[PDB]
Amino acid sequence: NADNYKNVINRTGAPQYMKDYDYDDHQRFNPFFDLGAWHGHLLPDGPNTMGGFPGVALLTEEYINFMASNFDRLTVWQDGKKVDFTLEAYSIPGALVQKLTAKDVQVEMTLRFATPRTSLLETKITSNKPLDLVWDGELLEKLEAKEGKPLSDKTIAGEYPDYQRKISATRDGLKVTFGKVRATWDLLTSGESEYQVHKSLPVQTEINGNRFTSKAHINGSTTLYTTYSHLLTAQEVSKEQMQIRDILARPAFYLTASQQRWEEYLKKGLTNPDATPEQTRVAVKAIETLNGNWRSPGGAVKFNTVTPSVTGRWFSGNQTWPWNTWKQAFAMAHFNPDIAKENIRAVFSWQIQPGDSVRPQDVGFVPDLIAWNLSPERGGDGGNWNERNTKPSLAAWSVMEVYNVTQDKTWVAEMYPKLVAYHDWWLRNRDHNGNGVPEYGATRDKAHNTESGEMLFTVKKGDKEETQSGLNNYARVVEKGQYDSLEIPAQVAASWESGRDDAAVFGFIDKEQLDKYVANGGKRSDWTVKFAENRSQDGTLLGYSLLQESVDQASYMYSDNHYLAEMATILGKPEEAKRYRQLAQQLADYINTCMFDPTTQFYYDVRIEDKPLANGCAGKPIVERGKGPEGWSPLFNGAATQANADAVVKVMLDPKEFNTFVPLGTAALTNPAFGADIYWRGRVWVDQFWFGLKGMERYGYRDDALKLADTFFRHAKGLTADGPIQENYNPLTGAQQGAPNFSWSAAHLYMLYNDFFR
Ligand SMILES: OC[C@H]1O[C@@H](O[C@H]2[C@H](O)[C@@H](O)[C@@H](O)O[C@@H]2CO)[C@H](O)[C@@H](O)[C@H]1O
Ligand SMILES: [Ca+2]
Ligand SMILES: [Mg+2]
Ligand SMILES: [Mg+2]
Repeated sequence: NADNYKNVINRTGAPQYMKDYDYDDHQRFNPFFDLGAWHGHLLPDGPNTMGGFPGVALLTEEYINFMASNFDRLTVWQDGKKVDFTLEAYSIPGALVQKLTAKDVQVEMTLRFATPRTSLLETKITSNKPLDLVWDGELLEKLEAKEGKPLSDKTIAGEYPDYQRKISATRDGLKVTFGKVRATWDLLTSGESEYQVHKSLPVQTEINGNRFTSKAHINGSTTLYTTYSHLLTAQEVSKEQMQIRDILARPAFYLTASQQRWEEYLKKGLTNPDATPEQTRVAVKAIETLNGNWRSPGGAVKFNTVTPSVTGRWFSGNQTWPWNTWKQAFAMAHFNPDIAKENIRAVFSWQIQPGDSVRPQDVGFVPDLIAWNLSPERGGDGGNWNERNTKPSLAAWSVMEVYNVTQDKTWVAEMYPKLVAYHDWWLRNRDHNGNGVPEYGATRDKAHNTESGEMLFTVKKGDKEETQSGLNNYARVVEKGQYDSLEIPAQVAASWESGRDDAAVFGFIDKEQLDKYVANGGKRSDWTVKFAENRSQDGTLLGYSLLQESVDQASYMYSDNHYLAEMATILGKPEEAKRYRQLAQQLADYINTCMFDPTTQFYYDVRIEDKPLANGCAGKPIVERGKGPEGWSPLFNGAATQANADAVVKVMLDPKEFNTFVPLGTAALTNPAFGADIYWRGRVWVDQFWFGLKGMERYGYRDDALKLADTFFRHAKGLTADGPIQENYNPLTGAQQGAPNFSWSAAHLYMLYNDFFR
């Protein structure tokens, strides 16, 4: 029953700016989106907005932008007297509801989504008398504010002179048309996009600049239906008309469709009724959040996908990342498997294929960021599309969870080959020393190297920034140490490839931190990163590797290999199954032999040193750069021996290391590069926390995992309030940072509800 969970997130708001941002540039209100639609709605905040759902949020290809404060807001007149209504408004999973109550007239408005482009409003009017209905709307004028305060006096029309918004009428409603705007970071339209309003009765619409007023007379009680459609191309506009007509012909079919779909999400999803009411509401919040970030096919992305946040400054539209998808799809397999499947298809739909025009050397590669608009390199004008790096190998894990739920063999058959191609890419383009253990690295890209193939880097000394190129040059510079710091685009890309941007283990340490490290008796050379080019015997530059093998990716590949073997077995490929099991076993051996340090009782990346060690390992574990969440990856993924897991868990539970106010953060308190304000050098993310708890359970420490989950529930700020889900937490204070409505936080909070709030 969706009605048991009213207002889990605050969805009220009356936007006054196209960009009505919070402190960190995210839209500061939380509109309701469903069915992968490309528009969203808010609840009225009071008398000024009652009668409508203010703040039509448009997803303009890659960004969320508000269109209007009031739009299609109802006012009711009875014999020339304006009805003064009492307002009650709330959200439930799958709907917005607004009730307007007066003596002689009552209105109940229920807003649900009907198609991937269309929301449906039921306006149920009860009256003992005929009434005159007036709907009004006005497009926004002002561009941008922060925390409700204008950032400039720019106007929408001033900033985007080609936008040239215009309202037009039809017999059953109205529409807004939009000119072509290609503002790479702000506002992207085709020139054919429209926002259409159609109703189940004729209305008389007048237009005055960027305002409208529509009228209708009714003889008494009636239920009216209204469709709202954001359509992004001429082809979408044409296709949606038949759906709109069907919706207005049989609105009950669509309302029931949405009611039933949401009853199923909650029935399948809420499988821990012994959780506390507050814990259950957190799960419901997570479900609402995940489904709201789902987007239907659009532009270059021909599948339903899920983005990190529909309200996010840089996460909105249909911008899609691989390891976000793997995590989200894993969680959503347990309540919305149809879309989990789609999301996985969306990512792999842009896997690099043989003969690729841009990077034929990268067959099997999965781009880091795909979106509506292709990059200039692929013939589009998209500024977000990114092929500098991929993300870690969690794909097979998510594919197999969708199979576990659906038991659909056709699914395994379609994904298996894409998973294999991805695996093969790692081993061709990210294994410099040919030992079957991957490195993180960087593709051949304008960001990383010259046209002729020389790696870029910048030397900084005082106020000087000296851009340079060439690996030979880089090696000479670092041996010599004549600089204050270095900026290396390939290093940044390697950290992005791990998903842990600017993490300590990849050589990221601030000047003060490094100075303290050296003062304490460490060497500056302990933090220098080395690189190698990966080149085929025929001269083709494949990319760059960090001369470092990372324990998380080794562990993820280990489990990925075992899932591949499970898929091969299901598909009657016994030899391929054997090969993946054997590859998995070798990775476990390497992880335990090379990446485990018995002295500090933890796992670490290893260097690829000039010569291998006596035990065959590429180099020693990088104990100097401190402990991080990669250290429990061998537990999560099942690579660790029991003895090694025993050791790791002791460190996890040590308040000196990871057992902080909010525990299991992204660097131990003992890590020389730790900061409680640094995203991937101390802050706690829900994915890495849950990976830790699952790792603990896998090796016999479930009871300890339950205690850490309880500590998280008590100390993570905002968890039981009605605010949107964010990205991470301060490990010392529990304070939140990051984009609101963040998908993988929602994913892993949901799985924490499922697995560890018990
Ligand atoms: O561009 C690919 C990288 O994007 C990063 O995500 C955000 C980033 O957090 C934000 O600060 C801003 O720069 O936009 C980016 C998306 O374009 C990822 O964290 C990084 O790993 C890469 O995927
Ligand atoms: Ca290697
Ligand atoms: Mg019970
Ligand atoms: Mg670009």
